[PDB]
Amino acid sequence: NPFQFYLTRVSGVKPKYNSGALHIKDILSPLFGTLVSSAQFNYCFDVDWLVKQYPPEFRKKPILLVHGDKREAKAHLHAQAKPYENISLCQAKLDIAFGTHHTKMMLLLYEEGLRVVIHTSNLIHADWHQKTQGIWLSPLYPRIADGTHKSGESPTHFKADLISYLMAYNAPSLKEWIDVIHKHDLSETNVYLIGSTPGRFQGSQKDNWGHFRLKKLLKDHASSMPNAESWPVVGQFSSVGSLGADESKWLCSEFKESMLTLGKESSSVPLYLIYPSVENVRTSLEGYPAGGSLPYSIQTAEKQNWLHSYFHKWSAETSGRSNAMPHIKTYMRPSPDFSKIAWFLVTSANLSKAAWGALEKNGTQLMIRSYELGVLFLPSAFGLDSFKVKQKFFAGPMATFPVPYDLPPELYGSKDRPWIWNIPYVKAPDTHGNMWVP
Ligand SMILES: O=C(O)c1ccc(O)cc1C(=O)O
Repeated sequence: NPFQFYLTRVSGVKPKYNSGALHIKDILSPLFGTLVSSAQFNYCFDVDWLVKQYPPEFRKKPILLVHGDKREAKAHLHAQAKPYENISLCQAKLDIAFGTHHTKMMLLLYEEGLRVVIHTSNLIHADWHQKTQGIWLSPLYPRIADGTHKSGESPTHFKADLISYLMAYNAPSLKEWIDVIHKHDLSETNVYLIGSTPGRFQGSQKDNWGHFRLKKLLKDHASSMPNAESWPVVGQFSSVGSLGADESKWLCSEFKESMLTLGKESSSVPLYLIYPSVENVRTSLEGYPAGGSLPYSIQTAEKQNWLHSYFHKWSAETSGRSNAMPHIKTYMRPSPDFSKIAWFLVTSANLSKAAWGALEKNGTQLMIRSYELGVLFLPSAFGLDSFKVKQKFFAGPMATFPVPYDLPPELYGSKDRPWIWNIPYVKAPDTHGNMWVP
């Protein structure tokens, strides 16, 4: 396959559904490269667990943890890492209120080259145990010979775009990683980087981040087709922010408008949102505790009941993962019969203004609160006009894209409700015999 899109291993499915899945121990194994140094960008860390996922022979190599924690949370993380002399920390600045450092990325420096991993899992045992999570694995990027002058750039501009994402942190430990990237040849990269960083962006900088970045890429590198109004938009996520009092405030006015962009020329496009119902969570492998990782609060949800009419159940028979609750986030543009897709994005970004950005100042400024990162698969980057959807995720032309959940998505039934993490569920017990009492 040219796509290098993987799911994490799930404990408890049949082996056919983990063949070709990856555990973090697989990603860090010597088979992938002889580790010299690594950076772990993430939100939540269990440092004792994390160090045990590195091969024993690599556990004293330098590790940088890039995080957004402040105050006592920051102290707790520093205390976690203090027993390991080889671990350094970088606190990502979060100068806009209510922002978070959501990006999940590994930079892996080897004796043989460099690898970039952009994924959706926190660095804790539960996120790699029984959840549906996504991974993009870069090629092994070779080092550019000293004295040779070449860009090392790909047709998707991935090298410059990753460096630009890292520059936005303004962090000395990440300048070191920028210099590493400069020294390597990333020209084989076939995906586009889509990042979010905190700030208020106007003018040309508007197109650099969030949903304006997506719009720019779809305008420049995708083509509109006849009856494009009939190609749905699908969004799939583990968390929902406050979107406003109705769909015109943000969801269908600027977010959907960016998502439905195709090509450079001048809406009834169906929008499917996939988010676990209470019943999805209750009957999951984890049971109700899976809902601790689906943080939709009742305070938010009661202000936007209009949104839930867009919601579709989690279903993933194609990958044997209907009972492995999603922490992956994906967005895509399928054809009216869901047999093709015009593009596919895997990202850390949930359905929220903080992650994707919201226009301010009479439409002239895009304000983003958080750090996010994903990669975009465009057919043009593979010499194609569209991607065929793979019918079975782990089945046997390699130019069909592995969509990890079922199409078409299934609308909530009348008795279904979106999972809301901070109210009780005491009507029916979960797969472990328990209720949910927050
Ligand atoms: O796992 C995360 O990085 C995360 C952190 C805080 C949230 O409120 C939501 C999420 C999520 O991605 O679901």
